[PDB]
Amino acid sequence: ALDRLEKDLFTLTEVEGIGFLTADKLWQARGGALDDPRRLTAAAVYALQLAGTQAGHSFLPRSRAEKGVVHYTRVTPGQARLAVETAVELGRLSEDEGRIYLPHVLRAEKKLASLIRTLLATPPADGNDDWAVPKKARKGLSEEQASVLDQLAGHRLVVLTGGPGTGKSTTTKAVADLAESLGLEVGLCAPTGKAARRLGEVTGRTASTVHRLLGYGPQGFRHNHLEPAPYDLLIVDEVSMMGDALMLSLLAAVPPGARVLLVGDTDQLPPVDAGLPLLALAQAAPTIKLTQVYRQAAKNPIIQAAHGLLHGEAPAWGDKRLNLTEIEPDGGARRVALMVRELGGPGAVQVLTPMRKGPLGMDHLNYHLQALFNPGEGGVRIAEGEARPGDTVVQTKNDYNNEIFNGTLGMVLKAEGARLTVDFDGNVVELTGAELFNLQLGYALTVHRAQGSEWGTVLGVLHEAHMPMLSRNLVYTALTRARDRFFSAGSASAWQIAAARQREARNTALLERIRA
DNA sequence: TTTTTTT
Ligand SMILES: Nc1ncnc2c1ncn2[C@@H]1O[C@H](COP(=O)(O)OP(=O)(O)NP(=O)(O)O)[C@@H](O)[C@H]1O
Ligand SMILES: [Mg+2]
Repeated sequence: ALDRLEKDLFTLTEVEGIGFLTADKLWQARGGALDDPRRLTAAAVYALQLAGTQAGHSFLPRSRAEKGVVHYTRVTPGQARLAVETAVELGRLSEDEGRIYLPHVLRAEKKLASLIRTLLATPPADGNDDWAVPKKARKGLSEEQASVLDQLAGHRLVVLTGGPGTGKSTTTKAVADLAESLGLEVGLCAPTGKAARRLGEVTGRTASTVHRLLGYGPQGFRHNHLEPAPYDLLIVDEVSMMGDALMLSLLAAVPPGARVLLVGDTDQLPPVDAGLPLLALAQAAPTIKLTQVYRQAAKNPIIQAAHGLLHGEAPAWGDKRLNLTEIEPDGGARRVALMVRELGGPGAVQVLTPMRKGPLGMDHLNYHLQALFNPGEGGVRIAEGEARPGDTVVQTKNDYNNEIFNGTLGMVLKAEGARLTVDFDGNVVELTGAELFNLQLGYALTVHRAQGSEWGTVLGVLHEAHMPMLSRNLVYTALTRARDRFFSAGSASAWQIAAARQREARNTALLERIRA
């Protein structure tokens, strides 16, 4: 092994665990020439990895890559070309101002388009297909919503989009009911734990994260082409939070002839990983677009403000249903908590924040919310802070023993010593030790895990202290979680900033590959 | 600099 490492130390730049950054300091602290070609070629790989990590790009034009090397390194804009070029021919980077990718990402994008291709050209079957829509099946649905039921007939891949609150996820209960009546096995999942949880609620069925559906293991996902996921119909919600990699993994596990229904809105939150497949799919596959808003009552300021965010314009606060109260990070959380009390308490208003840490982060908001509505008796320590009877808790990690999965809300029944017994939707259970780090207080929530949920009145904390997270989709997503009233706490300028900042488009050739 | 998933 280290024969490889003595020849080139920057062999870890793309190795498990450690990355370029670490191997770089371990290279400078032990001699190492910042201009050394072995460091440059590695620096180029790091540039692309970072391109996907920070901006979600699947590739970078040769130029932007050389430029990215200069910013994440520091050599001469001429040496960079040699860095990229060396990495290219060394096979550390692939090309196709060619488009350069991390080798596996090009393969990934090519196999993904391929999978989508066959999904779009093959008929659903087991040549076995009795999909038929009984009238009772479109009961309660709108014309547009019902059309999805018809579309799944004769098509293996169907996309269901529409802005927030148009009843996409709701349409899903009907689709699943139909499927079951036809004797088909239905699998339900979403990218985040809480979203999967809500998909389950509105569907009346068991749903999980895309990771648990595929059976995540040490060797990777259990389900794939050799052992497809056991479902005839696959329903995936909140698909805009799915990156290329996960999408590839899910599609590759779809039983041949089986159906896949993707539902989501690209105007909401983009994936944390690279890519944004839903954008391509919503244009290549048969899609039905819902347009009637049901979440908020017709002509509620919220709806108009949401339309404003899509055009870089902040909300016109003032209304009893759309207001903002200025606050600073200093003594901010305390204020937010008092605003909550003034609104009926934690149970009458959901608090949302863009980040977990910081004076206005989820962790500190929780503390003040806990201190204000459930003051007292030093209970059992958990993820952050402690839990005391009466506290609302959120499962954040999967617990197979008791079968409490990421995204489940619970109520602390009692905290005795180091034994925290909680009630997770009827499933009363006792937690001790390690399993205590599987949950956090649930008074405050991040916007990312809020996607897919709705509440009557929402209180979103948005302020300059959230700078890195001030994007248009983020606030559009936060604002639209509200059914009746949306109050904001922070600064009006934060919203102006957020509305004007649309994260840059993600370099992707998925659509091109599907069509070409 | 930050968001998620993870037997
Ligand atoms: N056809 C309908 N008629 C009346 N109410 C409906 C209808 N469809 C959905 N709703 C209600 O609208 C709200 C649900 O919207 P939902 O199905 O979550 O839309 P969505 O597009 O999934 N929103 P989102 O996930 O944020 O993009 C609930 O009050 C549903 O009961
Ligand atoms: Mg939904």
